Amino acid sequence: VTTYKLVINGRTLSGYTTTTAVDAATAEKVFKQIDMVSSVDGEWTYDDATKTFTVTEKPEKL
Amino acid sequence: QGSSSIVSLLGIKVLNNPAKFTDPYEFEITFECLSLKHDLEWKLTYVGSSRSLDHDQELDSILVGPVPVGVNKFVFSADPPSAELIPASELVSVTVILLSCSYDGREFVRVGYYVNNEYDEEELRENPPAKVQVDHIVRNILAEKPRVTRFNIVWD
Amino acid sequence: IQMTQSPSSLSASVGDRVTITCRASQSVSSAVAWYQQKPGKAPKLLIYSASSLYSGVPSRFSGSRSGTDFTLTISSLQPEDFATYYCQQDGWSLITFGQGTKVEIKRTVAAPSVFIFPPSDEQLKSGTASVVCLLNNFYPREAKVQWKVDNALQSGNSQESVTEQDSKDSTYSLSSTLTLSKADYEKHKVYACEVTHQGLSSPVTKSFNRG
Amino acid sequence: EVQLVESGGGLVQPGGSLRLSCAASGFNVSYYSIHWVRQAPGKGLEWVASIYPYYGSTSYADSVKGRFTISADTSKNTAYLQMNSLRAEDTAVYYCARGYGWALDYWGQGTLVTVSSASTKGPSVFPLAPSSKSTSGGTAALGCLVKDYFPEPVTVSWNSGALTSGVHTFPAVLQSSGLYSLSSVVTVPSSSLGTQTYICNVNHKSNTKVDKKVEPK
Repeated sequence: VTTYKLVINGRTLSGYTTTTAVDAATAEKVFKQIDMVSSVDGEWTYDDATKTFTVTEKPEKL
Repeated sequence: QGSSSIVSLLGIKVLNNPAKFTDPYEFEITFECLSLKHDLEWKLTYVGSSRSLDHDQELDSILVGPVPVGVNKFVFSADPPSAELIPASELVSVTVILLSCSYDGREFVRVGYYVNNEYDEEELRENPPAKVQVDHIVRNILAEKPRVTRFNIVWD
Repeated sequence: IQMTQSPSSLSASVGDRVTITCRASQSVSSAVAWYQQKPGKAPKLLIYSASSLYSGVPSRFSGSRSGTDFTLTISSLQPEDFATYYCQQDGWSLITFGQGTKVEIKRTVAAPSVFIFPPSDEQLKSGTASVVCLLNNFYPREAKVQWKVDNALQSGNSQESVTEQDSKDSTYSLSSTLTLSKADYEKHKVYACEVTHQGLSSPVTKSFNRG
Repeated sequence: EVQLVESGGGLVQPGGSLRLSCAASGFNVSYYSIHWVRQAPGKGLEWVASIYPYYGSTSYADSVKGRFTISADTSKNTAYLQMNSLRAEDTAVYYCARGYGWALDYWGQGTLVTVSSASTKGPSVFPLAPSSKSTSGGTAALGCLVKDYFPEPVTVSWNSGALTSGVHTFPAVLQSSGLYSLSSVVTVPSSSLGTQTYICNVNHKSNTKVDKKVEPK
C-alpha cells in the first residue's frame, strides 16, 4: 500500500515510474510487466529507505 | 461576493399557485439594497410561442417607493393576461412569464418561470372545444425552478 | 436523447453564410440556446432565448425559430468561427443538447505523405509487434489505409487515429497502427500499407521487409 | 472576477463512488442556477443535473437519476455532484456551468472522471525509428509510440519543448485490452537524421516522466 518507485537508466530510455503495491516484491513484478522495462539486459538495484528501484542496461551479451 | 449590482434578489414566492388563467399573479418578492434613489420598477411579461408567432405582452407594472437599504419584502399583484392577443393554440399550452425588475430604465434582474395552462375538467382535457374557453384554463407556475438572469447596470 | 441537428458536418469557406438547424421538441422560444465549442475547451454561449445574442458575440451570429425548428445563422463565416456548434433545450423537466455540427475549413486538395514504421526491437523483445502507418498533412479527411502482409489483406487488427483539422494548414494527419503477436509477426516477410486518397492519382503503398 | 473550477475527477471502479465539486469565484452560488454537463471523449454535450436558486430543487437526466445527486453549499460557495453506483458509461469530462436564464453563460474547465475496472498502468514508450523509408523528398518522419497506459491523459513533448513545429501527437485510442495507446510523430529534415538528436518526453501523471531517444534504424 506504499508508493514504490522505479528509475529507468539505459542508452535510449531514461526516466522514472511509480507504482503502488503491498510489498516491494509485487512492486517489482508490476514494474516487470512494463514492456519498456522488460528489456532483459538490465542490472536492477533497490533501496528500502527511499523505496525506489533502479535498472541499468549494459550489453553483457555472453 | 463580487462588487456589482447593489440590488440583489433573495426570494420570490408565488402565492396563488395553481390559479385560474384569469386570476392575477401573486408574487411575494424579497430583495436587498446597498443606495441611489430612483425607485425600482417591476414588470411581468407574458411570452407565448406558437408555430408562426412569438407574442409578448406586458401584464402589469409596479414601482417601489423608498429605497430602503437592507432586506425588503413586497407583493406584486399583476393583472392577468389579455387572451385576445395570445395565439389561440398557446392558451392551453406551455408558456412563460418574465418577472423583471429594473433601475432607471436599465433592468438588472429577470426571473423567468415555466407556466403550464390546462383545462380544469377531465372532458375538456380529453376533448377540448374548437374555441378555447379561458374560464376553464387553470395555469400552474414552475415556481420551484426559476430561470434567473442577471444584468449589469450602472446605478450611481 | 440528443436533439437532431443538421447538417451534422459542414465544410465551408471564409465569408460563407451558414445556417444550422436544430430540430427541437417544443416551441417555447425562451428555452433554446446555441453554443460554440473549440476543441479541448469549454463551450461558450452564443444565442440565448432562441434569438438574443449573448453580450459580446459578433453581430454575424443570429438565432431564429420556426415552430420547433430553431436555427443559428452565421452571416459571413470568419476563420475564428470554425468550430462545433451545439443547440440546447432547457425543457420543463430535462435539458437536451443537439448532436453538434462541426464546421471545417475547405482548402485545396492535399495528398498525404505516407510513412511506415517497423515494430522496433525493444518492443519486439517483449513479444508484441506493432507496425505504424503515417499519413501526414492531407486534405480532405476522407482516406483509406489498407494493411497487406505478404500481399494478404488484413482487416480487424488495425486501429486508426486522426488529428483535428490543423489551424495553420487546414489539413489532417492519420496514424493506423497494426499490432501483432511476435509469433504472427515472424511468420511474414513483407509488411505493406496501401493508402487510397483522392489526392493520389493511384493508391500508394509503403512496405518494408523483416519478420 | 467570475469563474468556475471543478475538482475531484479521477479513476473509479464500476460500482464506485466519486464526488465532484466546483468552486465558485465572483458571483456566489446562492443567486444563480448551477448545472453539471458531461462530455465523453469525442462525443457531444450531455446534461447531467441542475440546481435552481432560492428553493434548492433538482432536475436530473434519466441516465443519472437516483445514482447522482446535486447540491450547493452557500457557506463554501461551491456545488457538488455526488456520483454513486458509477457505471463505465459515466466516463467523461464533467463541466460545471452557471445558468443565464434558460442557458449557461460561464463554464468551468472540467475534470475527467474515468470509470473502469482496468487498473492504473504507466506507459511503455517505443521508438518510431526514422528509416530511409521515411526519407521522402529530403524530409523524414520519426516518432514515439506510447502504449498500454491507463487512465488518460498522456503528455508528449519533443526535445523538452524545443521541437514544436511539425509534431502531431495523435489522440489516445482505447485498445481491446482496456488500455490507452497513442503515438506522437514529427517530420524533420532527412539530412538531420544522422546528426541532429531527437528525444520525446512522455509524461503520464502513474507519475511516469520518461525520456526516450529516437535513433535511426
